[PDB]
Amino acid sequence: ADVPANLMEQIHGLETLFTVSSEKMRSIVKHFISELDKGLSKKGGNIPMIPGWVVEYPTGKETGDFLALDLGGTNLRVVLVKLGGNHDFDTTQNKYRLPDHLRTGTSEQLWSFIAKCLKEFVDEWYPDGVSEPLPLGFTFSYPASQKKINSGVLQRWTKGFDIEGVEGHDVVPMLQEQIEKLNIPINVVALINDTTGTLVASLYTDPQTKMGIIIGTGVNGAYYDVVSGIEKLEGLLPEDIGPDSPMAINCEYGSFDNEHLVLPRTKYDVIIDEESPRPGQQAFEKMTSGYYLGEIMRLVLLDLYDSGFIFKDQDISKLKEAYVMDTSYPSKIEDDPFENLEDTDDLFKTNLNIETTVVERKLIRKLAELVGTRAARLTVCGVSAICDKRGYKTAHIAADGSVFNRYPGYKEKAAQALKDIYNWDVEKMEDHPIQLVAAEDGSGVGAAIIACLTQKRLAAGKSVGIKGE
Repeated sequence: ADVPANLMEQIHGLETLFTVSSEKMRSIVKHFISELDKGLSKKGGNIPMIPGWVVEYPTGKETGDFLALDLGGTNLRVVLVKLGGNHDFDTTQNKYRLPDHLRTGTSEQLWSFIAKCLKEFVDEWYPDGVSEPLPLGFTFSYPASQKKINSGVLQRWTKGFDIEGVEGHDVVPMLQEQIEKLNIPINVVALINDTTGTLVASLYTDPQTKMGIIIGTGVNGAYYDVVSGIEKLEGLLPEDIGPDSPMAINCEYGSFDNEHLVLPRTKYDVIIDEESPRPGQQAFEKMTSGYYLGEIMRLVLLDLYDSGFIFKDQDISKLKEAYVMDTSYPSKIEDDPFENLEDTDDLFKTNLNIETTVVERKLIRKLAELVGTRAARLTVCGVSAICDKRGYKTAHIAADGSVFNRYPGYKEKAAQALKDIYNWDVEKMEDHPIQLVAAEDGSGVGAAIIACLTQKRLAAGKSVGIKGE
């Protein structure tokens, strides 16, 4: 199969629509820097820039036993972390099904069950008893605000959870109360977002870590800023958190560029946005999340069908369905090792009921590569904005999420993206001054380490939040 001229011209067209140059990346990074700055100076810039209330770097010399509680859709995960003091740690964990009848929810049965689980865990791993109370970090992945690290006021339940009387209430004393009633030796000392945990856990084992990044269905970034650079906290901070203090920031930068000033959206991206549940929101996420990569390809193929280029005489009644193509499509297609692209052929015939020619499959494959590479290039603009804003010339960027972990070539695409931005003369990725590395476990390990850092301050009578809180 040699690609017909009319189809080659379309592929060149797709390349012009979807490729992101070095220079464009650099202009996007520049806008991203002042949007991060703006989020730090004011409540409600499009980038939240949420203080995470971690005000020290882990040194890697911390030792001792620390717990984490990771509360999930159908599971509660309880993690014990043993910190070895040399950037090292051992871990063990249990998961507990949350019972059917109490997601539907009394606040007090929810916490009694979480407590009963922690009791079971503590009795199994400390059968002789614990000398001292174990500090616990709580990854609580539901909309919440906190004015100190040892607090989480739930804005709203999510994910089938409908428990009355939790919303508008701090969950920490609710949970702490049931722990005390069971006479379990645990204190709940921190509530975090998982990405904040991804940064701190990775930094403990890897001191070059300068950022924790999630690239999945959702996108998030966390890094350490400095207090003198967080204008929106001026007048709010107690005496022992001064201008020199570090501050962990949970970015929530998915809303970056909602104004649509800098992202190179194509007509296909504009459709995804208009058709989404929230047009004009989540702009950066829409352009980088693995969730939309298949819908992008679908709209493109449908457009080429509609203009006469491809799928002639085919049944497009499945192709016409929004979100029929999930992230597994560009993923499988990029992974297709066959010269004649047989995995691509199977996917389209079987799932979409479309028979393809080899030349169509070559176009489809080129398109998957374009969409995936674009996603990665835009993601690293977030990475480069944090680094450039903070004057980090070298960095380990601790990454997680189903896209970073599972999408074909993702790490090679990101690394080439950084290398083009900074224009390095370095042959191999492993040697890039700024590189993406596999994160440590954020929601588990990360929470327990944060619980460690927080305890250092509390034990000292030192503040971990806004004055008078």
